[PDB]
Amino acid sequence: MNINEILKKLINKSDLEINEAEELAKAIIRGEVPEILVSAILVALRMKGESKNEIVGFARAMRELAIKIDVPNAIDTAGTGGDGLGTVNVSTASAILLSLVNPVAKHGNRAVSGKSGSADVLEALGYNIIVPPERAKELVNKTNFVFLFAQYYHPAMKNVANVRKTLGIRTIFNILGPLTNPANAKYQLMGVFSKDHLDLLSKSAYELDFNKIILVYGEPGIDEVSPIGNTFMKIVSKRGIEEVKLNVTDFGISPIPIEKLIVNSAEDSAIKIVRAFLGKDEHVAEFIKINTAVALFALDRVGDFREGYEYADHLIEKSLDKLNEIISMNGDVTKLKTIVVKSSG
Amino acid sequence: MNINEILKKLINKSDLEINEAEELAKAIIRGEVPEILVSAILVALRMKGESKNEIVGFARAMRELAIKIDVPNAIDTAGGLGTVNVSTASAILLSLVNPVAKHGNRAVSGKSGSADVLEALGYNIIVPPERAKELVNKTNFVFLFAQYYHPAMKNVANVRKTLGIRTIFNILGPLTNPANAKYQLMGVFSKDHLDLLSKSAYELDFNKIILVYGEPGIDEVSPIGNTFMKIVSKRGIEEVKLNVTDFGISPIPIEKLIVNSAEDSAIKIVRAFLGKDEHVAEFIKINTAVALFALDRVGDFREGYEYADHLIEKSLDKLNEIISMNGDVTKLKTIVVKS
Repeated sequence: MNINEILKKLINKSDLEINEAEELAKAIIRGEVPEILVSAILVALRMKGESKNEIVGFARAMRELAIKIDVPNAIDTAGTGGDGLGTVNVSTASAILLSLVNPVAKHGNRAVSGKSGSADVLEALGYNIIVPPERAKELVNKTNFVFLFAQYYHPAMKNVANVRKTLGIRTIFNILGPLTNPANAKYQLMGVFSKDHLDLLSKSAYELDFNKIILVYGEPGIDEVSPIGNTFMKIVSKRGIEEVKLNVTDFGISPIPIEKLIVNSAEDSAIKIVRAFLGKDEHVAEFIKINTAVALFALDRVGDFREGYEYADHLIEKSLDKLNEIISMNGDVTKLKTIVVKSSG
Repeated sequence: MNINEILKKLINKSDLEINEAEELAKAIIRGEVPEILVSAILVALRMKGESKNEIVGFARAMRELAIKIDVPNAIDTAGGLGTVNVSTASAILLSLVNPVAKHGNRAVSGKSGSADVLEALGYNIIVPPERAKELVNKTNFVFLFAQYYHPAMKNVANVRKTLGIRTIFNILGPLTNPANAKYQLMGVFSKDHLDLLSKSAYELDFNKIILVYGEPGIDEVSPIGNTFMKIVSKRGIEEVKLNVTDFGISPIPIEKLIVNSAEDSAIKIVRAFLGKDEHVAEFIKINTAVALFALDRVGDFREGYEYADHLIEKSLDKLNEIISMNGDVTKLKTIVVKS
């Protein structure tokens, strides 16, 4: 493991071996590499185009250094994110419904793009986003939900923060987020921002020891189930990767108006999610439904995508109360109540 | 000028416009860009593959920020198989019939650098810019130690050393002569550079600059076989191929041109001047021949070769006048001693 040799290899557009990539990431995350070289390597990786072995190597390096809690039966709804449309944080809302039927270990962070990270939307809801591992295990047991803040559960990652921020461009670390859940959740709905990443990440995921992880790419170009058109999907399990194409209509809905699903801040996301839970926003509620339906299919709790949607319908009607119990046990309900009062409670 | 927007553009493999690259280069050289971002930018440029505009832009940036003197009428020559540095010797011959503003640095590669050879010869390679033009006026020759005439490059040194790889800055040296010499003979290390650097040179305002790539891989005129060349002027770019045999000579065995020390390179050049090393003398003449064509002092390479033979017979004395005015002639006399 010699950083200069690795950089030369990358400059020459040669893919790294898994062990090679793992060792590289470890050194980087542990802060053993000069910032100048970390920057060069991240830029080189992206321009070469990261490979399956590199994603796998980096993913394992992060997991190895992460703080862990035990909940493999949990499901997560993390997505890679991406520089595109600023849609309402549906993965946070979907996570609330899911907690009604399965333990949820939500892995998230804050965002640079204004305030669009799941951590930001939950904080706006009144959730206390910093949960020490002992209490985290407690919360999931009592409410089937817990938020695992990346900046807290991946402490070594602060060693790459300055470079990542200064760079100001997406790198390999941005697509590894959902692959490094601190609770080691074996079930997951992972959103991706492109058709190629769909292929790259599913093959990477196949070697990452999941029970069932479904990756999706929403059509306009979203890392969520498409509200307007088709959703390209890949269902990976211990037996392979299933290709699945899908349209919003296969849920039983009519194309959802993108304008009604757009937000410009964490609180607007919070307000919209609550409005849907209150039955005041049919479109946002439908967006939550389709995303949750696929998540249920991942849990094998529904044999069909429309059955998932239908079941997700029962769930949303009991979601605000669930959100209320979640926040009260780990957060400030006063805030939640003002947000409720914000979109007419 | 937005650095982040520039980076995103390179990351997407889109070439920059000339003005864009020039402002980017200026900011970097001025040290106004965080090292993390300078590193990112150099790597992105390298992997995308630098374009003509990016070369032009960066070269104009270094020119603007360099310590300058003005001898546009002067000519500069080319410059690691370890072959003797004939571009330095050639610079000496040329100074007999035209002002020479030799731009160079020390080599990393064990003293093959023009600055190393000049030093071993007795020349004081560190020339203050004020004294620079006076030396050219009085002796028709002056060496411009790059490292000192491009002081602002200190602002990219740490990134360059830490990266350890070749970047856009490694091919700009000959396009940044501090004396603004309009005539130049510059070697490239690959045929792909011939095409790109010539198109870049075409827009760098030279009267006449000839780019050469010599077999088996040298940034000079080939002494063993072919030399792929491009002649750039206000009138366009001409493709020209040439074989050492055209100069009317037999291919020189490269083994007889390889040196492994600055002093050894100095000794071989002097022996050539003294008529004691015909193979080296030949290597010097064929290079001097193309430069002579660049100045339009001859109308053909053979003529340039024949002309160069007259010049070499007078180069030891010329070297002595040059050094006596800037350097130590006792060291030159030490080197002369048969050797």
